[PDB]
Amino acid sequence: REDPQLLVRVRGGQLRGIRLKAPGGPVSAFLGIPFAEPPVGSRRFMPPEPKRPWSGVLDATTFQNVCYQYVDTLYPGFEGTEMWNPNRELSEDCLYLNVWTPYPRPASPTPVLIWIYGGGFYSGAASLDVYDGRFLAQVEGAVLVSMNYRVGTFGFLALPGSREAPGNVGLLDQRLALQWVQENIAAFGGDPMSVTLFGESAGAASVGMHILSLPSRSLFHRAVLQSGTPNGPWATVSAGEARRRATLLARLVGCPPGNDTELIACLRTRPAQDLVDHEWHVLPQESIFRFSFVPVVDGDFLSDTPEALINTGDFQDLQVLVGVVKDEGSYFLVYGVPGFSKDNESLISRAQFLAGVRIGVPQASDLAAEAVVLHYTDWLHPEDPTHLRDAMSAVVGDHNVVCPVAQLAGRLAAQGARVYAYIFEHRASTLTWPLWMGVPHGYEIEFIFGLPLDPSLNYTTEERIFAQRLMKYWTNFARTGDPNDPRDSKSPQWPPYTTAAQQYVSLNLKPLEVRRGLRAQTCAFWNRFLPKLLSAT
Amino acid sequence: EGREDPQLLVRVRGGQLRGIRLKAPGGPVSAFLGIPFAEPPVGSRRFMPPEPKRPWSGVLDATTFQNVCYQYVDTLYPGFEGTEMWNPNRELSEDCLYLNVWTPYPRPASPTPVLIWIYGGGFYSGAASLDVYDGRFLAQVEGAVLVSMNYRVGTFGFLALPGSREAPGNVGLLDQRLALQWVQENIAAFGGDPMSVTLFGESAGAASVGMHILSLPSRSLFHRAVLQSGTPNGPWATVSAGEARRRATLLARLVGCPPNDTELIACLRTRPAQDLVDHEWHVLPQESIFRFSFVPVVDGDFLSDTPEALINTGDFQDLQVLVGVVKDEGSYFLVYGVPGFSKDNESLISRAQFLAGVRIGVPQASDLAAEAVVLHYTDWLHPEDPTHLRDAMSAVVGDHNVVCPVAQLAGRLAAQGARVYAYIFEHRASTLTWPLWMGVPHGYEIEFIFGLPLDPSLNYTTEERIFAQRLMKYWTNFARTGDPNDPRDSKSPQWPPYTTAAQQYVSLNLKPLEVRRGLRAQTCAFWNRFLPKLLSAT
Ligand SMILES: Nc1ccc2c(c1)c(-c1ccccc1)[n+](CCCCCc1cn(CCNc3c4c(nc5ccccc35)CCCC4)nn1)c1cc(N)ccc21
Ligand SMILES: Nc1ccc2c(c1)c(-c1ccccc1)[n+](CCCCCc1cn(CCNc3c4c(nc5ccccc35)CCCC4)nn1)c1cc(N)ccc21
Ligand SMILES: *[C@@H]1O[C@H](CO[C@@H]2O[C@@H](C)[C@@H](O)[C@@H](O)[C@@H]2O)[C@@H](O[C@@H]2O[C@H](CO)[C@@H](O)[C@H](O)[C@H]2NC(C)=O)[C@H](O)[C@H]1NC(C)=O
Ligand SMILES: *[C@@H]1O[C@H](CO[C@@H]2O[C@@H](C)[C@@H](O)[C@@H](O)[C@@H]2O)[C@@H](O)[C@H](O)[C@H]1NC(C)=O
Ligand SMILES: *[C@@H]1O[C@H](CO)[C@@H](O)[C@H](O)[C@H]1NC(C)=O
Ligand SMILES: *[C@@H]1O[C@H](CO)[C@@H](O)[C@H](O)[C@H]1NC(C)=O
Repeated sequence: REDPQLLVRVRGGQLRGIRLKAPGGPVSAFLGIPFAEPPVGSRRFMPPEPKRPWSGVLDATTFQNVCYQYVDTLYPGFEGTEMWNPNRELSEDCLYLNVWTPYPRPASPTPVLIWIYGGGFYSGAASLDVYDGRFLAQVEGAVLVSMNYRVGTFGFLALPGSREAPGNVGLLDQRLALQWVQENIAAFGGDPMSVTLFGESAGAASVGMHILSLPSRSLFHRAVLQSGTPNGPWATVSAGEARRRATLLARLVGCPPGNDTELIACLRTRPAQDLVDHEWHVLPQESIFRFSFVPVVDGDFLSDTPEALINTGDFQDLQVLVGVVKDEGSYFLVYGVPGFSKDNESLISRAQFLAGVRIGVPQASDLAAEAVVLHYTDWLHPEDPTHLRDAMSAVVGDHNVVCPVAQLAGRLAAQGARVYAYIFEHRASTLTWPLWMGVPHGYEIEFIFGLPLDPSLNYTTEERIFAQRLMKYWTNFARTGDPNDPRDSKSPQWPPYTTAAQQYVSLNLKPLEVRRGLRAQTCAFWNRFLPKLLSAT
Repeated sequence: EGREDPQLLVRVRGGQLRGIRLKAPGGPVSAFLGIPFAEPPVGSRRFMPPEPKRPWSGVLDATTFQNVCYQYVDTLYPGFEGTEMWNPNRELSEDCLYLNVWTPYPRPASPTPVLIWIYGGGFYSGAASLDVYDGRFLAQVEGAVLVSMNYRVGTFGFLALPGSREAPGNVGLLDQRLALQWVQENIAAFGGDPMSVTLFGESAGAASVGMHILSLPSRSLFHRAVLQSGTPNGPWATVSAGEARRRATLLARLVGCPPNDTELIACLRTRPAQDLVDHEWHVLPQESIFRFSFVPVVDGDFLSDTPEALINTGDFQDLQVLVGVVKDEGSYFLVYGVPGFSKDNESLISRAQFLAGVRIGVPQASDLAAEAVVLHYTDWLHPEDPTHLRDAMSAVVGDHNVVCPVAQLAGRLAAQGARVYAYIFEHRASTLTWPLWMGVPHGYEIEFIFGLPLDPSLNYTTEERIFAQRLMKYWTNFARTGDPNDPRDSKSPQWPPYTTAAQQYVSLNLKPLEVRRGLRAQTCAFWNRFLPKLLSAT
């Protein structure tokens, strides 16, 4: 006997899902659905091709392979690093998606939530414990979709203008999963006419790039950008910079033994790990929060720079939820700034702070880095190691996340979008990173996905109530484009972010608190002053 | 003699003097007003260093104030007390090198600490005869010997053709140095202690005090110093030899003198004093506020290097300094040249009027530097709010010109061995006629330090009279000991020395002393550390 709730016919054929246990009851999971032809051999660096139909019933009960990527070995065996690392076999044959739906399958078309993972476009997988759609599906009755997209050289190595390596193919893999949803989600009880994209870090940048690319705009209705944006210093590169890095890596892998075709063909003959081995050696400077192969401003997927597109685009019929964590740049420091460690309090000297600023803002001139140091120094306690340590974290998170987010929020708002902004300030009771790291980058995700609801994970009762609140904000947003509950009449209400009032809310254990101005003075420094300083260079 | 008051007859190196017995609220004071300290700097002596006054015969009458040095008379708000109080109160003349002395009546039996006042007025104006500089209260109430002198201002005191013999520049500073030498020689005749001389001044007067700190020949003439809302460093207190040469040459052209220096200077000497005054303001390089045409020059003589170089490298080990600012240093300057500003309206300005004003307020700033200023002083929550824009314009002028040069000075002096005490004067006189938006303007602490509230006829409050008394004690305890704290009083909040480590200063208001940390620390790091690096690279 077969469970009819576990049998779905999609355009490509039949699938068999698995009944999964969530705290409050069962869910139907369809894991490892292929959405594209495996991008192997001659297909490496090429745009994805739709998956060909299959015979019989395809087993969709387990997560599929994780896209070929670099594996972090900074703190081996440490939960804090390991949780972000591949949890399935690495393979170039990784173009699969996952679907979680209520059990039984909803009777009416249900709003769809599509998750796009982060990991600096060099890493990530939709199989990670913190991306588990189980809770959202069970508790909120949502149809949750997550896909794997190619990362690193495989997803973003580009020789701009070539046919064989046009770049942005990882973004195309995501666009193909979005098309798959339009064509097949109704078979799972999902509403193709109510699709919300959500992502964190590189995932949030990806969401933004789908907002700014016209062929993606017909595939979703609302968007959520958690601690990431399409604009900013790390999310994109120029055609020139991508060409430079691709040519250098090819040179590094003894490739060619000339023409775009010749070079790409020889890169295709190379074992996956050979490309990963040299991936990090193509960065122009010693840096942090910089990734070798990221989306390219090609004049195709991205018709112009995200900055140009956000300044001139029409976002009238768009709803966006944007926000940041309390300590965006804290973890980045243990990956390359001398004096920083997870194992000590990381109390730094002034000299170490100045050195760290050159690493944190690698594009900055001597004058620009001096402007940064002078702005982030506490002139009452300018040598205080704690202030210097926290100022170093603030430099990295403001430059890379907070102020690009502030910039996106403002431009979207001014150009017709309905924007809701937040600051996530709750540190998980379960967190293993030091106290000095505060609420690091990515540690709100487990709360949005509702992991505290699993009693085995040992979160507090308040954290379980808080996770439930977040799941409601996110799904009310997916449902209506407003994170506020239409039933709840004693709130306080989450107001839209506007250029005039600059209103955002604090997300913590306490009830919603409304704040105005997202690091307004400091972001005027990054967004208004620093460009004028580098434009007169 | 024989029938005169024997307490009013004193001999100085120059000859005999007759003073006057004045009434102070608490009792009488001796006053010796209009004592000549130099040969009248007229004719061929115009632009020349002062010469010591030759001895006179008979009893020189020292019962009235003497002539005010030739200067521009402010006609912005005619008949208005707010402007008029700063204006000459005696006849204008180039024969103005006179000093005043106030002592207790009867004269002290033992050597008394001396306080020497140096007036402000952007080195273009001022007089030691102004009501707010009245030494009678300090003399009566604190038993102090108070001296104030006239020094040449404008072209007469500071027009220089650097390197020339006929117009070397800084002669107004030399007039001040000559009055300090006069005190060393003659103050003991009035009961004053030449071995305990404290200089005090406000605005250009405070800058003058600082220049005496930085000029070795003045250092032997005083022991302690008070710099109220002014410093030798900063954008307005000095000019380069090049800039002074440019302005003197242009002024000569504007009055009919065609440029060799001897010929030029000789011609300038043939010109009516009023003709120079009528063209004084036309030599400024840009439309500006808080900029004065003829100020001290970096000559490599009086000033061996720039005040900035001198404060960064000097040894101040055996020096005690009292420094401070008022709450609204730049507020009044805006009604003298920033469009949208008036004493008669609330001065609520637009963003465009703020951007325009920043260019007038920071005239030496490039487009990028002016942009850095605007971005720093804008409230990005309410960037178009007229009240914030108005107050930000005042803060730009006050911080650039006073607060941050003062902060720079306090830090450098402290790091280089000086004993520094810093303050913020936040009390607005109940009697003030300037609008409320101006807050505590530049120079409105003076009347409190001099103890004018003690005169009941001036209609100050009882709290203001108690407050004036507190200030007079801080200042005179500082003059006496180099510490503004009373050794008799105990908590009685202590005024701590300002240090690089703790950056401690006090609030001077009607409430008891409150200790604060950092003098506009973030903002002054912008002006003192960042902006120079922006103009050194662009
Ligand atoms: N082997 C080798 C050789 C040379 C270099 C490098 C590696 C690396 C490097 C890249 C990744 C991990 C470790 C090291 N960097 C890059 C260093 C910058 C930091 C990159 C980085 C590393 N990670 C970790 C990813 N995992 C996490 C993720 C998230 N949160 C987290 C919170 C805590 C800890 C880890 C988290 C949320 C989003 C998902 C990823 N995120 N960004 C270089 C920079 C140069 N200029 C030169 C040479 C190298
Ligand atoms: N006739 C004419 C022609 C051309 C110009 C000017 C005048 C003037 C000008 C100077 C003084 C008064 C009125 C106008 N400036 C303005 C520059 C300086 C004005 C700033 C100033 C004015 N005052 C008044 C002096 N008295 C005061 C003093 C103090 N506080 C005060 C508080 C309120 C009112 C007056 C105060 C502190 C102590 C000393 C003097 N002190 N500083 C120009 C700037 C240009 N760029 C170009 C041309 C001119
Ligand atoms: C904080 O730690 C860093 C890293 O040191 C490592 O982690 C420590 C907790 C401990 O296990 C050390 O032995 C490890 O080396 C310190 O910086 C390094 O210090 C070592 C000497 O101990 C030196 O050889 C390395 O070059 C340094 N590396 C870097 C990146 O700076 C740092 O000094 C520690 N800070 C404090 C406040 O103690
Ligand atoms: C304030 O005043 C400025 C100067 O205008 C003059 O003074 C005012 C008080 C009137 O008497 C007027 O007739 C004079 O011309 C103006 O430039 C400025 O715009 C005014 N600001 C406001 C907010 O009213
Ligand atoms: C939760 O706590 C219990 C009891 O201490 C422990 O046995 C269990 O392993 C913990 N679970 C996790 C996920 O750490
Ligand atoms: C003091 O007050 C009286 C009474 O109102 C008034 O006539 C006099 O002119 C005032 N004097 C001053 C200096 O304000």
